[PDB]
Amino acid sequence: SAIERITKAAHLIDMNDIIREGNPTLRTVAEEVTFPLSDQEIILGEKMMQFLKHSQDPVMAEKMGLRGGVGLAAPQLDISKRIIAVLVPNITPQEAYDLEAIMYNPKIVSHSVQDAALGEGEGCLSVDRNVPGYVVRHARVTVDYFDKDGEKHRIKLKGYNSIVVQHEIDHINGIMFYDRINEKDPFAVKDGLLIL
Ligand SMILES: O=CN(O)C[C@@H](CC1CCCC1)C(=O)N1NCCC[C@H]1C(=O)Nc1ccccn1
Ligand code: NI
Repeated sequence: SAIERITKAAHLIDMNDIIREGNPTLRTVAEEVTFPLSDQEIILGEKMMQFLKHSQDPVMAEKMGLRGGVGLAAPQLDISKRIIAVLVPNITPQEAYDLEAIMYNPKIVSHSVQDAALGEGEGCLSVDRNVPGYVVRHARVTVDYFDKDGEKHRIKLKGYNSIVVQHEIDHINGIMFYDRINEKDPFAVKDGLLIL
């Protein structure tokens, strides 16, 4: 299985572990994890974060053939579990990362009326092509999740962090970024939509 393969001590996640469009796992609703977590579920989250860090190191990324990424969801590894990792760099920054988290069973429990979209659109490590347009999301979200120790966290996100976490939560619900582009005018700006 993918989880057995990926959670070996020696394994480094790379693009050959990341499934692409067409694989039905990307369109399936992922299963909640139960607590306590298995060792494999803990290691998996750690391996996903290690992938993100490798992908943001230009030297390592070049050596491993990685596309640089800011989030990853377990279904993208063919693992239908509600586990995500997010690593959003800060834009000379005092700290490297705006947000660094491995989240188990993440859930949006509140959201703003205002919407938001990245001005440059979105891409996805599972999508080997460009789809232009504003990916319409909630501007701000309150997210509950559990950490690898089983502790519950409630966080509030805005800006880029909010977008990234919603992209990954979509993956665990079988949703892809282009599902949220307006089919009639990909660059429409509706009332209450904040373009970032
Ligand atoms: O499910 C998760 N994914 O599909 C990986 C995606 C997640 C983000 C896309 C937009 C919102 C969340 C991802 O990270 N990207 N999209 C594919 C290739 C580019 C890459 C990216 O934005 N890279 C980046 C940006 C700034 C700094 C460093 N790297
Ligand atoms: Ni994606």
